[PDB]
Amino acid sequence: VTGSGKKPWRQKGTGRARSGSIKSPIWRSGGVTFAARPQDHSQKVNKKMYRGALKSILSELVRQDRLIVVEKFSVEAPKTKLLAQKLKDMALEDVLIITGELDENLFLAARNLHKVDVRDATGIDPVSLIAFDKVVMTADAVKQVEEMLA
Amino acid sequence: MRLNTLSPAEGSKKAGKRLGRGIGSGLGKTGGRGHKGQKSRSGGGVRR
Amino acid sequence: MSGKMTGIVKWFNADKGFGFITPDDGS
Amino acid sequence: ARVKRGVIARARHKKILKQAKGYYGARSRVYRVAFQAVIKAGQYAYRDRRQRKRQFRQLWIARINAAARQNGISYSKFINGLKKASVEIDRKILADIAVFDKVAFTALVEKAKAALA
Amino acid sequence: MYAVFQSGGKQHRVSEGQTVRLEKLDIATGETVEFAEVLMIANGEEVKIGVPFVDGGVIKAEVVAHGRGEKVKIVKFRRRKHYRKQQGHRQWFTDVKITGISA
Amino acid sequence: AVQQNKPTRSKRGMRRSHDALTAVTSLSVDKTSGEKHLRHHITADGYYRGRKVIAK
Amino acid sequence: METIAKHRHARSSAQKVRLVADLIRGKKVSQALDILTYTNKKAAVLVKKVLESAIANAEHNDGADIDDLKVTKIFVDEGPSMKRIMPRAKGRADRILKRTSHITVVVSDR
Amino acid sequence: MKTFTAKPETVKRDWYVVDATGKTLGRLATELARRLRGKHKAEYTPHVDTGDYIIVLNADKVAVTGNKRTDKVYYHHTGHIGGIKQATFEEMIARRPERVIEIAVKGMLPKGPLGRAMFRKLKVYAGNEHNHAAQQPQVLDI
RNA sequence: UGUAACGGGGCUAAACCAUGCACCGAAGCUGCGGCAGCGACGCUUAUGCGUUGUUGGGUAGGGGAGCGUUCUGUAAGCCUGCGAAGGUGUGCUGUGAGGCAUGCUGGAGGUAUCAGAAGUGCGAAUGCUGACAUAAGUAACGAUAAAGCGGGUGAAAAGCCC
RNA sequence: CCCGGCGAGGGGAGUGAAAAAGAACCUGAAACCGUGUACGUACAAGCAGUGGGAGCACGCUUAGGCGUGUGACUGCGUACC
Ligand SMILES: [Mg+2]
Ligand SMILES: [Mg+2]
Ligand SMILES: [Mg+2]
Ligand SMILES: [Mg+2]
Ligand SMILES: [Mg+2]
Ligand SMILES: [Mg+2]
Ligand SMILES: [Mg+2]
Ligand SMILES: [Mg+2]
Ligand SMILES: [Mg+2]
Ligand SMILES: [Mg+2]
Ligand SMILES: [Mg+2]
Ligand SMILES: [Mg+2]
Ligand SMILES: [Mg+2]
Ligand SMILES: [Mg+2]
Ligand SMILES: [Mg+2]
Ligand SMILES: [Mg+2]
Ligand SMILES: [Mg+2]
Ligand SMILES: [Mg+2]
Ligand SMILES: [Mg+2]
Ligand SMILES: [Mg+2]
Ligand SMILES: [Mg+2]
Ligand SMILES: [Mg+2]
Ligand SMILES: [Mg+2]
Ligand SMILES: [Mg+2]
Ligand SMILES: [Mg+2]
Ligand SMILES: [Mg+2]
Ligand SMILES: [Mg+2]
Ligand SMILES: [Mg+2]
Ligand SMILES: [Mg+2]
Ligand SMILES: [Mg+2]
Ligand SMILES: [Mg+2]
Ligand SMILES: [Mg+2]
Ligand SMILES: [Mg+2]
Ligand SMILES: [Mg+2]
Ligand SMILES: [Mg+2]
Ligand SMILES: [Mg+2]
Ligand SMILES: [Mg+2]
Ligand SMILES: [Mg+2]
Ligand SMILES: [Mg+2]
Ligand SMILES: [Mg+2]
Ligand SMILES: [Mg+2]
Ligand SMILES: [Mg+2]
Ligand SMILES: [Mg+2]
Ligand SMILES: [Mg+2]
Ligand SMILES: [Mg+2]
Ligand SMILES: [Mg+2]
Ligand SMILES: [Mg+2]
Ligand SMILES: [Mg+2]
Repeated sequence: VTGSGKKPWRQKGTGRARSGSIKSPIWRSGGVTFAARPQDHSQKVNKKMYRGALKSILSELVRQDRLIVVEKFSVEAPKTKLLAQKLKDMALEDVLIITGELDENLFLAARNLHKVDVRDATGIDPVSLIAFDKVVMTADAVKQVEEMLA
Repeated sequence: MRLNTLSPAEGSKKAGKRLGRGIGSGLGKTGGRGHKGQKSRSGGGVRR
Repeated sequence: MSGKMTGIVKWFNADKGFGFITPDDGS
Repeated sequence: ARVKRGVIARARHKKILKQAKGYYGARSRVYRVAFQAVIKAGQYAYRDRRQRKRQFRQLWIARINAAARQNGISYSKFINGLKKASVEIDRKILADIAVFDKVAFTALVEKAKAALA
Repeated sequence: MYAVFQSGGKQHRVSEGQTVRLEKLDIATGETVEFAEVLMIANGEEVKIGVPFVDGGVIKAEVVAHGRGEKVKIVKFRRRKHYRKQQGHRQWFTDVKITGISA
Repeated sequence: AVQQNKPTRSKRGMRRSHDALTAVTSLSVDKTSGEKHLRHHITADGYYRGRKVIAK
Repeated sequence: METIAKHRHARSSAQKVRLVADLIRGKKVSQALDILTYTNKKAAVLVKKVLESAIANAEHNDGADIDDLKVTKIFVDEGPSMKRIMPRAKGRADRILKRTSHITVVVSDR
Repeated sequence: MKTFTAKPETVKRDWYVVDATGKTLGRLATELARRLRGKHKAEYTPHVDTGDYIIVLNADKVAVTGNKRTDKVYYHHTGHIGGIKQATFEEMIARRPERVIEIAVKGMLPKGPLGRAMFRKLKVYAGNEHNHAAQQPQVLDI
């Protein structure tokens, strides 16, 4: 705290309470007693625990029928109108779309829709596999996920 | 299985002591430290 | 005025008090 | 995060200050005095739930002793008569009869005297 | 006419058509109880005193309602010893209504 | 020479019980100008007991 | 028909004014004006000028006869206290309070 | 139900005349304080005056046992610093004899406003006569 | 300092001794109802369900289980100008921390559940800051060089001007 | 427009969704100070309450009597840290 390290009054003689610093955390415009620092909240997860979790929730999405597998999922031109038409034809609104390739027209056509997210098979995460209502996997993306996860 | 259906295992998370928040908490005014020692002092204690 | 209050506190204690007023050493 | 605690401390003080209605002075206005007074009132209430049962028994007994001496027998002879006559009427009811139905109290006295003779 | 009977560990002077708050019974809210162990029946200088209870006497009552009493606050406080407790309590009861005193 | 407990507002009101003002009972009326004045005082216009004792 | 007049921020203490205001509570206004006329306090000047304003407001804005009017409510509230520093001996300072008031006169026929 | 309480409006009180000739002081006084309190009535209530008006006469002919006629001492204090005073029984009988009965009963009565109200019903007279014939008092032997 | 060495009144028993029967008398014991803990036992556990005993004063202190607050996700969801938060009442409810509903004010935000993180709960620290009391309408109004009157101005003159 | 000192301040009128949004201006808690109503209080002694409890006033109501406010008297009772 910006201040001076001078006693605001002497120790005794006056009728007031003892005080040593105006920066005291009991004063107005004093310091914080346990003032915070920038800290890293990242936790370690073991690798086998991460894969155990993914194998658990992918098994659960199967048991809950929240997993849809298709051979191919492409949009011709990078248009969100085409993607929304295709998902309406699939009867899908809140969906994660995993593709074993890098499809740029699909990324661009899915960038404006907040109900829809498009990932690579490498870039899958458990919280997104849960936060989305349906998950559409290309069969190639299945082959890559099964290979990564043994 | 959603983010509002998860719950951890039993006995995994224990609450943790919070000293100096009332009589009912048990850890009252002194907070497990007794009265008027060196050990009750802030930073007090003897070395190894 | 708490600035004229600054005067108040800053120096109605810096007046310093005179002292005890009974010549008594309880000795 | 900085939890600001004005709402909680206000409602916590008003729960006490509502309990302190009727009290004199700062006991109904000031939390420091009122809380100190509400606790004592809970202490007295705990105590006087026990003392109620003493004080009414004392009242009942004094009324039975009066009505029995009106019929010419003491309390200690009258309870002993009703024990020896096996009459298990408690002395709330005996004080009630001693007030409202003096004939039945007289009949109880004559039953107790016959139990003593 | 009145009568005296035991219920709930305590006794009740009661005439007909009265509503009496008793200690909690295991009886439904419309059924009929019968207190056979009656202690005293007075019928206007026609008393009879139960030596251990009146033999032929019975009190026929109808269960009106169950319920819980008023909340009471239990406060324990040991001064200057850093101790207090709080405890509320509501006591179950059962209001009955006397259908009739069968002498 | 100073108190040890704060005196209540009840004692404050009881001390102020005698600090009430007494209203003037009745104003005398001049017989000539018919205006009101204090008994035994001159009027605002300068009359007293009828006569004009001072011009203004 | 009630008619209100207020002198807010009256430079005087409420305790000093309530002595005067208690004289004319419930009185007819001709009697209250004579009492305040022959009361020697400064608060009588204040509360008389307020009663005169309430009368004229009741007559102008509400169509009321002056002879039937009557002081039904009168009360003095505490105003803002301007605060000054008065120096004392040995360098000690005292903050004096310079009290104000809110005079309110309600007049009506009832 | 609730336990009956007497009410000061519906309560009835009676009048009794006691002759205090030859009777023992304290054994008289405890029966007087019993009947001023109302502990002879089934409608006794601690906070209610249910007792009876009592006229005590021939108060100067009350008797005490032992040497208490010359040895019982009635102390009091005037408030002033030397103001301890002292009177014996036979001095109080010659000087003001009603006080003896009044003091004994006041000591056997409760302390408080109600006990003082109970004492207001005690009406002692040194002689054998009273002006309270209008209240049709009954006799009582204690 | 005042009886002042029965608690007092008062007592010649209303004192003492002996014997006896009564009764009063505690939060003790019993009765009725309710809660919870630990053990048995049986079930067939939803791993708790009957019965059963027994336990339940408690500082330092150890252990166990919870309430509420702010923030993040759930939540581009839900509630909300047909009135949010907040403020003030009332009623109900839970063993408690607390909770719910609603009247008035207010006039735009709030947030279930399940998890997560804490600047997470104040009556005291001759605690810090602000506001308001108290004494109290009291003391005082600063050299004991001194004022009085007329007229004027003015809403108003002991204090201004002549 | 009016009272007022060609004042302060206020009552109206008017604006505005709203002026108990009027510049001492969002919401406006508490302490503190008041006005009004009900009850109690001037023979009465103490942590100011609690248990009982009369009466009075006020609401509901099938009068059933419950509530609510006050609280004469009375048993017990010497704040917190
Ligand atoms: Mg230095
Ligand atoms: Mg600053
Ligand atoms: Mg700071
Ligand atoms: Mg790694
Ligand atoms: Mg310490
Ligand atoms: Mg030590
Ligand atoms: Mg130690
Ligand atoms: Mg240190
Ligand atoms: Mg915040
Ligand atoms: Mg209040
Ligand atoms: Mg002190
Ligand atoms: Mg005065
Ligand atoms: Mg100087
Ligand atoms: Mg006593
Ligand atoms: Mg002496
Ligand atoms: Mg013996
Ligand atoms: Mg017994
Ligand atoms: Mg008992
Ligand atoms: Mg027990
Ligand atoms: Mg049991
Ligand atoms: Mg125990
Ligand atoms: Mg325990
Ligand atoms: Mg402990
Ligand atoms: Mg509303
Ligand atoms: Mg918020
Ligand atoms: Mg709210
Ligand atoms: Mg609201
Ligand atoms: Mg949120
Ligand atoms: Mg903190
Ligand atoms: Mg605080
Ligand atoms: Mg503390
Ligand atoms: Mg402090
Ligand atoms: Mg003052
Ligand atoms: Mg003084
Ligand atoms: Mg003086
Ligand atoms: Mg002076
Ligand atoms: Mg001067
Ligand atoms: Mg002049
Ligand atoms: Mg001068
Ligand atoms: Mg103006
Ligand atoms: Mg302001
Ligand atoms: Mg706004
Ligand atoms: Mg505002
Ligand atoms: Mg307020
Ligand atoms: Mg009176
Ligand atoms: Mg009186
Ligand atoms: Mg006193
Ligand atoms: Mg009660």
